[PDB]
Amino acid sequence: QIVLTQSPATLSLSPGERATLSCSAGSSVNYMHWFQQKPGQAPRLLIYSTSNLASGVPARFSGSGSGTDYTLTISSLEPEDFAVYYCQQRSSLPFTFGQGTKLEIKRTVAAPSVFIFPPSDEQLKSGTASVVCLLNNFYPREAKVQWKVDNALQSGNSQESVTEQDSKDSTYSLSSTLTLSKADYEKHKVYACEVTHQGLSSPVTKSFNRGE
Amino acid sequence: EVQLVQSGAEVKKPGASVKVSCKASGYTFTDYWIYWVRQAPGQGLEWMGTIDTSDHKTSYNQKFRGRVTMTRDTSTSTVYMELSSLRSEDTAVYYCARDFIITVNYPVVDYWGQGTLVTVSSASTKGPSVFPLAPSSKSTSGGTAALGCLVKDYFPEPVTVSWNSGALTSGVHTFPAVLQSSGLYSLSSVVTVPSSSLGTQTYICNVNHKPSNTKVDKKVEPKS
Repeated sequence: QIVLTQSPATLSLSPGERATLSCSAGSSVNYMHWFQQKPGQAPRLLIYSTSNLASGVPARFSGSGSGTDYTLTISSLEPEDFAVYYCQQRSSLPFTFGQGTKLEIKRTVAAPSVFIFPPSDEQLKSGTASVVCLLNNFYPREAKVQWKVDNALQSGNSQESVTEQDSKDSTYSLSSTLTLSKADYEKHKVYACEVTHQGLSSPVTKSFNRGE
Repeated sequence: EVQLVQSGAEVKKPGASVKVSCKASGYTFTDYWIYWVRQAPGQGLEWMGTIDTSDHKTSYNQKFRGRVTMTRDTSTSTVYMELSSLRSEDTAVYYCARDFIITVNYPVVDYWGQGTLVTVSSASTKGPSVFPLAPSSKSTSGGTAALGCLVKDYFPEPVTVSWNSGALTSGVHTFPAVLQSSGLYSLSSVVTVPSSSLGTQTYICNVNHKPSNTKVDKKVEPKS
């Protein structure tokens, strides 16, 4: 029931730079542990009791702090250091974790490549229509995808999925899927996805007319 | 070599129980407590409790309200975590970990199991439908186009997707599955190709959903 608040939520840095990660406890604790986690892997202990390095952890990792305020510092970042980091207290039961800081790779701004896909005739036969808007290989992660159907803004009937940051070009890719019944789909003409992103001087709109 | 090896993925209905094993080897089993942590998809870490492997003492996170029971078998060097009266929000990867004592003469050596996925759902096993994400017929002498396949309405995870039997890999993005309101999963896999050869190059997405023994190869090409 001790709440651990980590900051920042996301930290964007290049290899060779120095990362500073913060963990604030809601009430005082005697020490803080730190764990690293990469996608698809178990957490791994890095620092225990505030400043001690677990076996095999390289010296560029160091921890400090006292009371309610703790810090993990990672100097001269290596590509293998980009990951999610969690602090954990074990001074009061139940043991609790912070919500995590994502340390991601900063790179130059990369505009998305945007595509729209109408539903297939095969799917339509089954009674549903999925419309997909694809944003390929963009940086930074922040991106707005807005669906319009005959100029009506769509809300609540789309789902987004995003890849992990690419290990080779450090970009993200995103899919947004708008799902309609066939009945609703055949009642409208213009299907449009509008994408807002830092790499786009103005938003990019991809659209199609049903049955054209 | 120290190893913590967990049992395989589980799929359960709400109200059932699950019992996950954590098999330890390569060190003195009774010298370390074992603890458990879970992680719901896309979420953070939650501590569940810990067990003393020597005398069976335990402590749990009281948020689980007596639904978690940890046990141990010294004859087999195995710790078990049972979670009862399952609910859909218990869907998570469950990890066992070897505990550590911070006052030791040497650096802590940290060890974790590989994790066990537990899916809690009333849904039944179902193979996916595979639909084309067709590229625009619009072509240019040196431009590119995206195409893909939509792998829709399957349960449980996972599905695998490759392109051209694994020959096409660069620029493929296979997105994380989303759980739909229906309780079924959906995902897309896409690839970027030259627009000039869309009529003569074949692009096939190879979909495999082992839980339903469903294998589908889908050709994707411009419409009309």
